[PDB]
Amino acid sequence: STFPWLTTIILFPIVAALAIPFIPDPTGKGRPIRWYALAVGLIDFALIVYAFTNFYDLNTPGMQLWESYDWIPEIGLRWSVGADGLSMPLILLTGFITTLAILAAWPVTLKPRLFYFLMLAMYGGQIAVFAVQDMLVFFLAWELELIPVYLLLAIWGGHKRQYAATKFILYTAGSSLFILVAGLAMAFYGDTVSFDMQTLAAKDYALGFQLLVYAGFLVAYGVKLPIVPLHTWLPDAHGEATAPVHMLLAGILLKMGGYALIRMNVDMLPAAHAKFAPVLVILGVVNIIYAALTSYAQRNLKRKIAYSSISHIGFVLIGIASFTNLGMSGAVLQMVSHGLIGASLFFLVGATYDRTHTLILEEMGGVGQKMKKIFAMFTACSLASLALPGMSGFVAELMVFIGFATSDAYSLPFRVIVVFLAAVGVILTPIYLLSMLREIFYGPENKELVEHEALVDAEPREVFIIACLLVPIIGIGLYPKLLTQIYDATTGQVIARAREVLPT
Amino acid sequence: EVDYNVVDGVVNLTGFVTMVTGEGLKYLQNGRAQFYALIVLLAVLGFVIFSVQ
Amino acid sequence: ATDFNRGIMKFDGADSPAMIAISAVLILGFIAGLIWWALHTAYA
Amino acid sequence: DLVTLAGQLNAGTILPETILIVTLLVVLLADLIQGRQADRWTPYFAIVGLGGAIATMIPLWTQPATISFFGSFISDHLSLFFRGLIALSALGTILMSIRYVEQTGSSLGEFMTILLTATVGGMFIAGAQELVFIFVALETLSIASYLLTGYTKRDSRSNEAALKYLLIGAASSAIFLYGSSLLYGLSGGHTQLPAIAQALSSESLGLVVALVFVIAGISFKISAVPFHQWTPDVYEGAPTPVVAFLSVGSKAAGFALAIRFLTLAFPSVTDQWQLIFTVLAILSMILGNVVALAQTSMKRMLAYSSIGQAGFVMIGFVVGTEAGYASMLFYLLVYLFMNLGAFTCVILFSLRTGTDQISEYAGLYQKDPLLTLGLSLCLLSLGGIPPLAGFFGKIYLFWAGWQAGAYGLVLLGLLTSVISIYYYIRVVKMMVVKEPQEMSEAVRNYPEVSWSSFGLRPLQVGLVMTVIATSLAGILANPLFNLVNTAVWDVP
Amino acid sequence: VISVKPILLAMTPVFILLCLFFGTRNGFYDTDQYHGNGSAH
Ligand SMILES: CCCCCCCCCCCCCCCC(=O)OC[C@H](CO[C@@H]1O[C@H](CS(=O)(=O)O)[C@@H](O)[C@H](O)[C@H]1O)OC(=O)CCCCCCCCCCCCCCC
Ligand SMILES: CCCCCCCCCCCCCCCC(=O)OC[C@H](CO[C@@H]1O[C@H](CS(=O)(=O)O)[C@@H](O)[C@H](O)[C@H]1O)OC(=O)CCCCCCCCCCCCCCC
Ligand SMILES: CCCCCCCCCCCCCCCC(=O)OC[C@H](COP(=O)(O)OC[C@@H](O)CO)OC(=O)CCCCCCCCCCCCCCC
Ligand SMILES: CCCCCCCCCCCCCCCC(=O)OC[C@H](COP(=O)(O)OC[C@@H](O)CO)OC(=O)CCCCCCCCCCCCCCC
Ligand SMILES: CCCCCCCCCCCCCCCC(=O)OC[C@H](COP(=O)(O)OC[C@@H](O)CO)OC(=O)CCCCCCCCCCCCCCC
Ligand SMILES: CCCCCCCCCCCCCCCC(=O)OC[C@H](COP(=O)(O)OC[C@@H](O)CO)OC(=O)CCCCCCCCCCCCCCC
Ligand SMILES: CCCCCCCCCCCCCCCC(=O)OC[C@H](COP(=O)(O)OC[C@@H](O)CO)OC(=O)CCCCCCCCCCCCCCC
Ligand SMILES: CC1=C(/C=C/C(C)=C/C=C/C(C)=C/C=C/C=C(C)/C=C/C=C(C)/C=C/C2=C(C)CCCC2(C)C)C(C)(C)CCC1
Ligand SMILES: CC1=C(C/C=C(\C)CCC[C@H](C)CCC[C@H](C)CCCC(C)C)C(=O)c2ccccc2C1=O
Repeated sequence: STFPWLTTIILFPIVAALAIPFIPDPTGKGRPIRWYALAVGLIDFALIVYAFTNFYDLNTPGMQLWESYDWIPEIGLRWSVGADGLSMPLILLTGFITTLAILAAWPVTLKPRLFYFLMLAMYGGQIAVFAVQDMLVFFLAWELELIPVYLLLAIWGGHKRQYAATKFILYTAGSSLFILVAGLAMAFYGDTVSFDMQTLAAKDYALGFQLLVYAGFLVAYGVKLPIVPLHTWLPDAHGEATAPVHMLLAGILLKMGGYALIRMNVDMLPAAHAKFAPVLVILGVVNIIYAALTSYAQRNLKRKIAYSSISHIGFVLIGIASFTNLGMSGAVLQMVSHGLIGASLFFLVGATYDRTHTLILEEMGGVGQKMKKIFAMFTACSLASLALPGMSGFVAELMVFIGFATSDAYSLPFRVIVVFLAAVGVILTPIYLLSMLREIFYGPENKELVEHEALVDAEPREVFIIACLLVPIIGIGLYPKLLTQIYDATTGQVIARAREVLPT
Repeated sequence: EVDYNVVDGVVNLTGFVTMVTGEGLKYLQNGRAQFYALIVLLAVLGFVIFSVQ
Repeated sequence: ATDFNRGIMKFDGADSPAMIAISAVLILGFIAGLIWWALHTAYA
Repeated sequence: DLVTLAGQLNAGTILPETILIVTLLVVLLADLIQGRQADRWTPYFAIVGLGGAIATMIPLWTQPATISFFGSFISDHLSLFFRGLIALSALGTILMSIRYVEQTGSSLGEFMTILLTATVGGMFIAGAQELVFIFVALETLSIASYLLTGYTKRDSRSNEAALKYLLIGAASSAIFLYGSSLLYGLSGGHTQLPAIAQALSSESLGLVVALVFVIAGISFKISAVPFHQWTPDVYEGAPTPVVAFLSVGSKAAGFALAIRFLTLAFPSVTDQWQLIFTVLAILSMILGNVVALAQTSMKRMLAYSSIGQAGFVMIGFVVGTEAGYASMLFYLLVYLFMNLGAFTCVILFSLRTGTDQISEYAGLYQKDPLLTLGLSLCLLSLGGIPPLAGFFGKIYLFWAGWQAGAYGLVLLGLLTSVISIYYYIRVVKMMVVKEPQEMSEAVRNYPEVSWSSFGLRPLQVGLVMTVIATSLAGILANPLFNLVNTAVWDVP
Repeated sequence: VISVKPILLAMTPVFILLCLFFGTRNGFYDTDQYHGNGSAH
């Protein structure tokens, strides 16, 4: 218990990435590089599992692993790490998703050195975001992921990727513009200039100042998390990409903006959270409605699944402002289920893109007459994505609906209107995913699609990744009490504080 | 069509007015030498004009 | 524009400004009215 | 000699400047006696002399602050830090100029004499309490920057830019000299600034007129917004090590002169020029980071980036807290290494290829990985990537600006940085993103991937040292903040 | 109540062991089977 674990887990890919430019002579395509990176990711996930199964307890509602390191006697940059209740499954999802994305990146030929170096650099930042417990080092870790994913989407993507990459880096800079201001504003109020996280939650502010701080938080969190006025970056970001970077794009990177959206805007200030809770609920409803109606008319194969990320994060945007213990506990499960569904679905889309070069739903008419494992895996992943109860998406939306049904201060009109609108939202959301599977596979055999390109049936390696990605969703949806006890005390303390602050 | 035109054109319009603002502000450097000293003397006079009033 | 109407979504008015302008202002008007109604209705 | 006159003269805080003068004399005598065949030990001897001048300041650091030459020179930790900054600029200028001058065609010793003269003038102007001493050192630096521009020997761009720079500098020097004579005439006749600032608490309009007429010639040297009309024409036609010295050494000299002169002269009218400095920074950052988006030349892009980044230092000079000048002292120390690496990579790319257009930058990932690696690792530090030291400087700058009470300045600085990252990332987009069969001509026939001809190894190891320094200053800056903060509390 | 640690510590070593065993399994990216460098472009 006296040994630093999370610091070495963060620093180990950053140290191990220096051996990627070394590389004694393979005389080939770069197979020792991926064979070293897969072993590094495997032992990092093993260290994460060994650190989770021993020292993390389920009794103390605070932070089990508390390690503080004085970096400088200056401003207040302090390496203080801490694992919470609703952040502990996030690191185990991060390591698992990044390990399977490293394992899924076999056909890399054009510059694999910089690819695996940026992969090992992003894997350090994806743990350094969730493991930090500061205000300035959190902004540093938020701006740490600015360059590598933008560089990967620049050096490879679909067509006209240069217009999308500059828009993505300028959108991320506009997101990071407000974080330093909103972090210094709450820190410069009164006294205790040091940037400890436990002291910033005990401070008292005025009403209009808290409204301005919550507005500066919500602007950046609406730029990051896609809502209907600020989601124009996401088709250009998540449509023009390849599979192993799209796994990390559609997995933990979207939940990073939702974890801080809970942790800051509920624990730091809940007084201004209740005044923007109907606005956030209505924005999530309009997000859920607009994503399906936009993705149904789209003809691109990848944007049709990229808008499902908006359609699934609208449920989190609804369940955040429910003011209920079950509604707060279901949001983390919905985020984990959406990440595990979207990473598998986008890896499958990037896998079937190599077998059929045209990304049009009209010419794809007879791709199911030769390969059957691909069609079976697509049907299984789609049925896991729509509404199925064996997977945990139905359990998560049921938790959201039950937590929103028994609420307060929204008695007669608001609950029934939001429930009736989310019901037609879940009417609308399987339509495009059904129409895509009806148009691509179900049909006659196209002669020109076989004459132009030749498709080969899938490997047993491609079965293994989907078999590893599908079983935790079924394990959570069959028994939802495994994820409940991890953050039950933390969500109970959060809802108790939010109901103590909220009057009447 | 609304999502492709209306909410998408605002960012492109801000980028376009930023680009033409940069163009119209780099058009000022003509290359005349004594016009630069005239601008310098105008700034020197305008500093006292703004600081007195 | 050109790569948006190739399947079963082909119509006559798709890129005309006079239809998409009134459709966009109707959508934004209902969005603003719903936000204003949910703000003035809840917590009461 | 007499011990009493030598004790009353106090000539002990002048030794590195006399070592540099002796080094200049030995270099000039070796150029006069031997000639052109002795161009292999003279810059190494000058580097040894600069190191011996920068190493003897350690006994001068642990010394009490005393005045010298009867209240003419003041020796503090700030003046020693500025002298070390100017010496580290000059040594990197020598390391980048050793191959460039002999590739140009002129003799190296005649350039190194004027370079050491400008270094001695910068070391003298890093103190500069006395008014006539300020004028003599400023005109010495001005004549040095005049004579270092026309070095290309009848190439049209440098001699066409040098006349415009001479006109603008002579106008600014006449304005500053009229303001200096006005400031001499406003007092009773004293020249020492503690003796001038005691009898200037009357709030006259002539004090404001003299302040504007002095700050015009000051802000010409700082090159803020109302006197930035020389640099986009100067920085393109001048040779690249000359402008590499002038982008950092003259700027730090102007900053030190502004800080020391305004502190020792006007501790009464600070709120009158605080609003002026906010207006200058607000206009300068906007004009630089909006104009620099449309330029297609790389050297003009770095020229306008210098104006866009010179306005961030003014935010630390607007405030009156003790942590404001520490931000400027840290940002200049980071910007020295950043501009040194960004100039060394441009010097290497212009010496190995020729012209240095932006669209020619495609196809650098396969020919020389070290050059594009150093250029990317330096431009990302110039942009503000949090593993690098420029972000660590900008966070302290914005923290001081939000602590003292300047919200709009920090907001405009963040907005201009977000705007400026689009053209800061453009050279990396041209370098590491462009595929094969896409690059322009004169890239496909790179003959000299190895360096073994006439001292290219110091030019390579200087870029390696700059890359290692800007990579290790970001995550390890614990003694640097203490060394900055121990030299800022002496300023009242 | 069902815990997560004894069901995770018994499922992670076979997960570590199967990764390399399925990494040596290939056959689609072997002879030619494709015309491209691996990315989309
Ligand atoms: C509400 C909070 C909002 C927070 C975010 C905003 C914070 C402030 C941002 C600062 C503004 C940046 C100005 C500089 C922009 C620029 O240089 O563009 C240059 C590029 C190049 O354009 C393209 O460039 C291509 C060539 S290339 O890529 O550059 O090589 C070319 O092919 C193509 O034609 C051309 O289009 O333009 C773009 O990529 C478009 C993205 C520009 C990003 C601007 C962000 C401002 C958003 C406003 C808020 C929107 C609100 C929506 C809801 C109403
Ligand atoms: C908890 C709820 C869980 C819900 C799970 C939902 C799964 C939905 C899967 C839907 C797949 C649709 C594929 C349709 C058939 C096809 O075209 O491919 C046919 C190919 C066969 O290949 C080929 O098939 C050919 C036969 S033919 O082409 O189909 O005629 C044959 O000729 C050839 O040799 C052979 O290579 O695929 C297979 O049949 C593999 C089996 C997939 C069927 C899954 C069975 C579902 C079991 C449920 C287990 C519940 C788990 C509970 C956990 C506690
Ligand atoms: C903490 C890291 C955060 C991410 C920052 C990284 C930004 C990306 C790097 C810039 C692009 C560099 C291209 C250089 C070009 C280069 O020199 O190598 C070029 C070299 C060429 O290899 P390839 O086999 O790709 O060559 C092309 C061939 O395929 C021929 O077609 O590629 C590599 O080996 C990449 C090595 C990584 C090189 C980057 C290392 C950066 C180390 C420092 C990282 C920061 C440390 C911060 C402090 C901790
Ligand atoms: C043509 C070549 C020209 C090269 C320059 C000539 C250098 C010759 C003399 C060295 C100057 C430094 C002497 C300090 C070296 C030293 O410390 O000496 C010791 C003594 C100073 O001692 P202090 O009184 O500081 O005592 C220190 C002790 O108390 C500590 O133990 O200096 C002298 O005796 C002064 C008289 C030297 C003669 C006058 C020299 C001063 C005028 C020189 C011109 C100055 C301006 C030069 C820059 C423009
Ligand atoms: C705070 C950081 C400060 C760091 C500064 C660095 C200080 C150390 C730098 C030393 C590296 C320089 C030598 C390496 C250079 C080196 O190793 O390469 C050897 C160098 C190059 O020779 P080549 O190989 O070109 O020789 C000609 C060939 O063609 C034949 O092989 O030749 C020299 O000997 C140059 C003369 C050096 C003369 C040294 C100075 C003589 C003593 C002067 C005493 C001065 C008293 C003070 C002034 C009054
Ligand atoms: C003395 C007080 C000041 C010291 C400050 C240090 C300045 C930096 C070092 C420069 C000294 C000179 C080096 C010249 C080098 C020299 O003259 O060449 C030595 C040699 C190159 O020449 P060779 O002897 O191979 O060539 C023989 C020839 O005849 C073949 O053509 O080694 C190189 O490959 C150097 C590679 C650059 C390596 C640069 C490393 C710099 C040290 C970095 C330490 C990093 C620590 C990182 C921690 C993470
Ligand atoms: C109609 C509805 C039907 C629903 C039925 C579904 C039941 C699902 C419930 C699951 C929760 C189980 C908790 C019981 C488990 C339990 O109570 O015992 C847990 C028990 C722990 O043993 P002890 O407590 O003795 O261990 C103490 C030590 O672990 C201390 O270090 O052993 C296990 O770890 C079993 C190994 C995991 C076995 C996993 C089985 C599934 C493996 C599947 C592998 C994938 C197959 C892929 C095929 C391609
Ligand atoms: C790591 C992780 C995790 C995990 C945990 C757990 C809990 C696990 C598991 C669990 C469990 C306890 C589960 C199991 C059971 C079940 C099963 C076993 C199932 C089955 C299935 C199968 C095997 C099938 C297959 C298929 C089909 C159905 C058809 C088509 C094809 C395929 C292949 C897809 C968590 C959550 C923390 C989160 C994060 C991450
Ligand atoms: C002159 C010469 C040398 C001698 C040069 C050696 C001694 C290297 C000189 C490097 C100097 C000493 C670096 C100085 C280091 C500074 C302290 C760095 C500080 C500045 C940074 C901020 C950049 C060679 O070693 C050589 C090797 C192979 C072919 C030709 C030659 C060759 O022509």
